[PDB]
Amino acid sequence: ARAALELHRSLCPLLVSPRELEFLQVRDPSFCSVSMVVTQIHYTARFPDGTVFDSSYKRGRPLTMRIGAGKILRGLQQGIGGGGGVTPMLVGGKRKLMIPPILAYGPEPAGCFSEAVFAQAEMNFCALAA
Amino acid sequence: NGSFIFPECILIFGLILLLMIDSTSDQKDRPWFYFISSTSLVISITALLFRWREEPIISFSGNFQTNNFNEIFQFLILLCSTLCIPLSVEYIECTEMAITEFLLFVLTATLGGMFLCGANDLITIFVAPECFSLCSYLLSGYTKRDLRSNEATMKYLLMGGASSSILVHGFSWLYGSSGGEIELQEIVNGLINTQMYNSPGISIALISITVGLGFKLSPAPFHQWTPDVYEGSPTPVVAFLSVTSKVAASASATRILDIPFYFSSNEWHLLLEILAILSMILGNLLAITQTSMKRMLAYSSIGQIGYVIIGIIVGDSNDGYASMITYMLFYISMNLGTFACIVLFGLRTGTDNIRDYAGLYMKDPFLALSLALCLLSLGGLPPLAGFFGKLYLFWCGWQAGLYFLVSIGLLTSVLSIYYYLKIIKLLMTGRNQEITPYVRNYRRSNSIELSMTVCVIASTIPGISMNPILAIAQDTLF
Amino acid sequence: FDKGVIDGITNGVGLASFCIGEEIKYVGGGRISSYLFFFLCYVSVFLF
Amino acid sequence: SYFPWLTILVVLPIFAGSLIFFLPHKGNKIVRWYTISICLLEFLLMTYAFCYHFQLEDPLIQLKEDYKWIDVFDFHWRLGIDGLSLGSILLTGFITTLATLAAWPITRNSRLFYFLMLAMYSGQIGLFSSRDLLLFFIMWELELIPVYLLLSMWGGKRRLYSATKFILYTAGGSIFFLIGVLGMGLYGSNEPGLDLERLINQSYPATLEILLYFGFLIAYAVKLPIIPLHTWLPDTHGEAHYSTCMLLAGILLKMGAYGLIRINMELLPHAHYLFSPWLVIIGAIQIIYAASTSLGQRNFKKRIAYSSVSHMGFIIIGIGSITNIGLNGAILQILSHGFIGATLFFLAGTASDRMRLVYLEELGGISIPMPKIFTMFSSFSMASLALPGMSGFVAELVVFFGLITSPKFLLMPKALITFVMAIGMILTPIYLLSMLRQMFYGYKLFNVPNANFVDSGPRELFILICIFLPVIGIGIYPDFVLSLSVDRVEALLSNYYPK
Amino acid sequence: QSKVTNKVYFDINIGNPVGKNVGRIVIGLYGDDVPQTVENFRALCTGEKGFGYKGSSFHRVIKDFMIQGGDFDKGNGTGGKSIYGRTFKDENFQLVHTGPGVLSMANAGPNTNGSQFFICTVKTPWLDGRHVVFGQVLEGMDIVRMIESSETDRGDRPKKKVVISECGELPV
Repeated sequence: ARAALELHRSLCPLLVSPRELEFLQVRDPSFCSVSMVVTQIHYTARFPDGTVFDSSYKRGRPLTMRIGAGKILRGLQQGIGGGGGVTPMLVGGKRKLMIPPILAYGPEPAGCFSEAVFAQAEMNFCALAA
Repeated sequence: NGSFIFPECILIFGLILLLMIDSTSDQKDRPWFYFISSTSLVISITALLFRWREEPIISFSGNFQTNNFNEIFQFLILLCSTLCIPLSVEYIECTEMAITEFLLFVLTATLGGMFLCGANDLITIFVAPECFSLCSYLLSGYTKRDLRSNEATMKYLLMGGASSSILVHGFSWLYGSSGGEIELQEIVNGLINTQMYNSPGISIALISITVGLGFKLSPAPFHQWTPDVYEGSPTPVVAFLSVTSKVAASASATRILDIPFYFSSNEWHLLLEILAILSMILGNLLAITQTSMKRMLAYSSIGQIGYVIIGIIVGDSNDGYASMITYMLFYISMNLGTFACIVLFGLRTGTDNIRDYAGLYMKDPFLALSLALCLLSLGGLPPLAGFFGKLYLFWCGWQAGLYFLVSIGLLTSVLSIYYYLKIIKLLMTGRNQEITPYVRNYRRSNSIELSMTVCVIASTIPGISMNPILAIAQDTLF
Repeated sequence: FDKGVIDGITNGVGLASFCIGEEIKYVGGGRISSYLFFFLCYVSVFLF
Repeated sequence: SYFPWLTILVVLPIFAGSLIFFLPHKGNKIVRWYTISICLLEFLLMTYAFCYHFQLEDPLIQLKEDYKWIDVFDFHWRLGIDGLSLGSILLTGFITTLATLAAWPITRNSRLFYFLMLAMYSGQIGLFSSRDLLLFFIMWELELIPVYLLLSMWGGKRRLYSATKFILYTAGGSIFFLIGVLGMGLYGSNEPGLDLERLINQSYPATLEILLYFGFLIAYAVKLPIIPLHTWLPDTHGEAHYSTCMLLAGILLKMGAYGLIRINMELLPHAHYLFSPWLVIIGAIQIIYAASTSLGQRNFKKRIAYSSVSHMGFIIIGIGSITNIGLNGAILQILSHGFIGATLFFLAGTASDRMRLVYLEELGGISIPMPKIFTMFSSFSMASLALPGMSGFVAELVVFFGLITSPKFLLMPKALITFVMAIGMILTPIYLLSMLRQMFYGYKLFNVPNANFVDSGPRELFILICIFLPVIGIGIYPDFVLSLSVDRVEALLSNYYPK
Repeated sequence: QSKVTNKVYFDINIGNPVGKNVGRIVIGLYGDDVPQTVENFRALCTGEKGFGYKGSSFHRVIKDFMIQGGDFDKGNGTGGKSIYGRTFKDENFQLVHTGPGVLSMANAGPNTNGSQFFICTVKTPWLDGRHVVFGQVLEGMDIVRMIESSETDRGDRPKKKVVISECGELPV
């Protein structure tokens, strides 16, 4: 399959700061860091220009993952737990990311009789911890 | 190096002691272990009393579970076993069978059920259903010289092998499609970084899991195995199964269907419904035509009553789980009461079929009254407890939109009133020339009396005292 | 048109159950192979 | 005043009857007196509460109080007497005391029996005094088991089929009632919702008024016999002991009318005002259908049952045809029928059990051996004929006056329905005197042997006289039962909106 | 702010087997500078083959941010359509977000307007440039704020269902 519908806003950010590996951008840091343990975030992922293909809000409880052991996109694990040259996101923080296609799925898609991600894409995120 | 198994380490200690005493002691055991096992059970209950109002802290390397909601069921299974053992002592006593390994089997099955209540591991939640099923084909057939107790081992082992097979195949499909993941919480991640979630696959690993779940708690389309086994096995193990199997299965189902299946709601909410709408129908019609007591109980108290429990799992926004906990707490008591009464009368007379309960009100009125009370409660009449159970189950479940499940529930409850009132009518009678020479020779008259009398008033009082129970059951987030 | 019609209806609503119960109660009836067959049919059809 | 009366008046019978259990004293003797004393005490407390602690001049609720019971779905001990309730409460106390007296020579069990009688007593008063909807439902279904036991233990040849049909039918009928409970309980539960007093201001949307109205109306038509839902009555009346049947066909039927008055006409006006004419039509055709099928029966117990069915059309037609008197004449009718039907079933069950013949063809001349039964039977037959003087007349007269002066009708059916209603007066004597003539008149064999044939002793005769005197006292001057000023506010809501 | 062409009225109902009325919203549609989108909205709010808002909900209530609704299909946001097929491109960006109470077609990526609309309970200057503006509430601001202050679960849905009983056009 391929993209479906959604609706939201974005709370327009400042200019992104690439920091030599990815595209970093901060919106609101609040409370406290997180070690290599289970976290619980809320995402809303875009395509490079406009399209939205999934959003944690399109389901119930925002999904829960592991920040610290490689189980997620390297871009995220660099931009949520804190990468080289980037401060980690607080407990109630909120950040915005543009993921280059080397820290992502790379130059091959994920097919299901129709690739659910454009081959060699580079997507966007609006990640808010919880 | 952890006290979150100590509620089960105590049980393991008692298990080892029960196995040792037969190896070492000669003959002083029969009334000794009868209470030594109860010591282990009550000590485990006291240990679980400590962890009330606790944290959702994760297990050993994140394996089974430790939160509030799971702890509720962990205590509830212990409650079932504590009430059930005194029943399944004297019964097997009056069969000249070895008693040590019977209590060992019951203890190990309770241990498996207790571990199952957690098990957010995808492997522990597979071994534990086996730790609860491997110790079930033994008890359900542990009268070897009988004949029916072999049929209710063949058509229980074959079925419980096939079903666990289907379930583990669904588990394998999930492990595959999920990019490789076991931890129950960490599936909706891993099923996303691997983008194969919305694809076919998952749609198969959902049905191949729900079917294996259903078989373990027997809704209608897979109920086939229950009516037979419940008649073929001894009555105490029938009660033990019909309480703790349902409790453990309903404790595992909600967690295995709510944690890793956020997205598929609209495709399993319907599915379970198709079961419930059948479970509360096919489990009642047949219940009318029955003439055996154990088989009629299998139909009514299980074939149906496993309906309205589910009747909120579909309609749940975490505002209903309290009602499931309350209904389970009501059902355990309102079922163990009638099973205790049935065990007592059967032992005292030697028959099971309905047509022999005539006149029992005149010979011994206390037992007839304490059986009529539990039966009417099962019927769900206002002043009793089953009424308030079904009520708060509907009032939260009509408050959630779905309409063509509450109406069917009320209608099948009205239908279920029939056989309850039938056996009740058969109790009250005085036509001396009708009562068979079974109740006619009944020397009317400890353990079974105590269990029956402390289990029957809990089928009348909580239905009116459900305020603190309700206030307690609302703090469940799982 | 009182006993023959509305009494007939209020009994046939309580009599059709007495027939349907025993009717659907006499299918299968043992023969574990039949149990497993009827258990597989529903699993297979549910895959739609 | 704050010393609770209604709480005592509800928890006295069942409590003070729970002492019958755990009392090894005798077989039958002491229990009869220990029960009749409790019944008389309860009735005296009832009349003391009514006389010096009631006003008759204000349409609010009196003696109310409440507590906290389950608190999740807001459901309290809310309880209060009002104008509409008072008459039925007094009638229940009276007729149930007299029924318990009529049950004097029962020695089969005589311990479960009187306790179950007291339980039914407490349940009836609980319903008639309720003020919280869920508690109203609880009191409604609480009595369902005691009546089943009284049926299945004592009474009739084919007790079992009657009892099981009755219990299944009533339990099924109450399902739509519970549906309505769940419907209007969740409608803004923050606003009290389950406080039957604070629901007068509810403004429900369309297409939901109708569903709740029907969910209550189906249950009521189940309890109070309406034509397509009446098949259960002849079996559960022709098979019940006369002691049971007195309170059964004199109180339990009238609950279906009291509830319909209290929760339909007071809470769902624009769901009832657009459905009154069909109620009127159904009652009008019932008045004649019940009699036309009564004339066909052949065992006089079922004939009496159908005669009780017929008079339940006046209540219907009075509930419709929205006036002050049409609603008010219904209450007088339920009282003057709780008297007459109860007494007639007592007389039927007392004549029988002396002759052991149920089919009305073999009943010879019973007037020769026992005169007093014949007299007190012809008198109440006259009462049931709507004959003037007795209270069976003024009720129907006020019902006619309510229909005639109704505002929701313009002269086209206001006359044809009156015609079809007045045919009842031509039809009823044809089937009452047809029984009075076969079973009493004529000279049978020389029934001289004074064995299995003895006129009514002191107890039965006093019961008959003590129920008869109120009939005359009401029919001569019917303002003893028009102490109702709630209708001046009950019919205040409906009276101007559309159509 | 600009000229007004049509006035649309919305009902508001809460309670969660059914919705009791609480008030009434009245909004204006600028059929003078965004005609196709305004016509789409006004046609949906009336009839025209049943693809309307009668019996819709507000499936996302972000306190102090916004309220979104108009998914007459799935109630989850992944549904709803429009008259001109299922979607159509942006129309124009003439009118700008000003203050408490505006209407914006909640898109899913530019050029993908649909049924999902949303009202801004607060000022949103940042949002402009990529969202359409076709309406502001004229009566019922307090009811909009009451809905905005409703209780919300983790999915930012309202815990009490907030449906629209009847919707229509009410001319000047």
